Amino acid sequence: SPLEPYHIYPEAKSCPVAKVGLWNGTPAHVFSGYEDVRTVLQDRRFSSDSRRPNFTELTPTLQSQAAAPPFVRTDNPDHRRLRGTIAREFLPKHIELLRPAIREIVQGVLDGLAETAPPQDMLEAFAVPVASATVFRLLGIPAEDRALLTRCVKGVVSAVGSEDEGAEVFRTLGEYIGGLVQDPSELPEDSLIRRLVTGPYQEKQLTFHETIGVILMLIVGGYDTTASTISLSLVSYALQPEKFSVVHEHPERIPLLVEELLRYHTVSQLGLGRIATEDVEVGGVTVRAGQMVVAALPLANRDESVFPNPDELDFDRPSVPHVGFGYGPHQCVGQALARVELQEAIPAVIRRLPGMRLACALEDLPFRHDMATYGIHELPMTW
Ligand code: HEM
Ligand SMILES: CN1C(=O)[C@](O)(Cc2ccccc2)N(C)C(=O)[C@@H]1Cc1c[nH]c2cccc([N+](=O)[O-])c12
Repeated sequence: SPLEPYHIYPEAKSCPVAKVGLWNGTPAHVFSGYEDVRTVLQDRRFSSDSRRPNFTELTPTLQSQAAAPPFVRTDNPDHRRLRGTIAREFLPKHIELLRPAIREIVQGVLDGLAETAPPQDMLEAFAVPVASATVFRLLGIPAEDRALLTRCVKGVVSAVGSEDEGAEVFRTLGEYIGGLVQDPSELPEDSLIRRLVTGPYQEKQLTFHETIGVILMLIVGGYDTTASTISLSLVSYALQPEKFSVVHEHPERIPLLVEELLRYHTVSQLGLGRIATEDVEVGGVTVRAGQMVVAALPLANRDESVFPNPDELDFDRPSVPHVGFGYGPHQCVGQALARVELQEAIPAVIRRLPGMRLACALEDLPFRHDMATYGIHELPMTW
């Protein structure tokens, strides 16, 4: 069943706190309860510092960066400092100002397809163009460089690439970003990368390589999950288009509809790894100092004690906040941007192409079982 997340940590079907083996055999406790997952993610005893002995990334590719990771794998003081360099960019009030530009990106992509015959791969023809243009323009990345970055991101997010293969993709990506930090003069004045490089970095608030790290995370984080969420949401539309009547009849409920999609399609499918810094009791288990845990976001998001009939996509749910963007100090810095993109893209394409249906059988879609984040590798649609 590809629209349910239960195949990832099958041990969790039996225990809300399940002992499992990670990619390299390292033991971990997987927490699948909503309240437990929030507890873990907000507790200072569960570290994100990949420099700690035994810290295990959930893929080998990411393991390659554990000795010098970007800020997602730090605790304070570095975490606060490094996130602080770009935090202001991502405040909802600032991101809201980009809504008109985002709406025009969406419109332009749809206009581009207006005379194109189906079937179309809506990942490559819609979701990726929207999401990648949105972030790459925010960042200031030259149009000519975007294909390379796209290839690098795929490598970074692979759950099948080896640790050595991962090290190589990160080198390529890091060398590219480094060139921009050294010489940002061709980048637009109104760009996040130029502001970072001529602001905090010029003011010596973080190093050259830390600057690379911050930019790297925004490229890796900045469109792939958004594009995948758009795509999965279009699978949901194709299967049950009547549920999306909200888009037409009650447009004020679109933000809520987007939240339910983020709950249902928790694309951070492996959950979030943490390491205990001391012995900690949570959810009736004692996690020992130096041992790994996983906060299983997709499962927390289908905890029936919080979300009744959790396997149903239901846009009339009582509103409870999901944990699709994580929780606590690392909670997705990009979440406001993702939300604006989803709110603008999904309704627009449904309005333009309300007859959208899968062009192939659901079982023939290539789901992203081989990536750190879920979605589909291609989404053939007809109308
Ligand atoms: C639907 C879209 C997205 C999902 C589901 C998503 C999910 C996540 C999650 C679960 C985390 C927390 C990781 C942890 O605690 O270890 C995170 C962190 C992050 N997200 Fe996102 N994200 C999305 C969109 C974006 C976008 C659009 C950007 C940037 C433009 C971005 C940038 C980041 C960054 C930099 C972090 C690191 C934050 C930190 O460690 O303090 N994300 N995201
Ligand atoms: C790949 N990825 C993910 O897609 C993500 O699902 C979402 C995300 C993306 C970017 C930033 C934050 C969150 N989550 C939850 C992740 O933890 C890792 C990030 C990561 C983890 N360890 C890393 C080491 C080096 C570089 C990166 N990187 O982001 O470039 C990482």
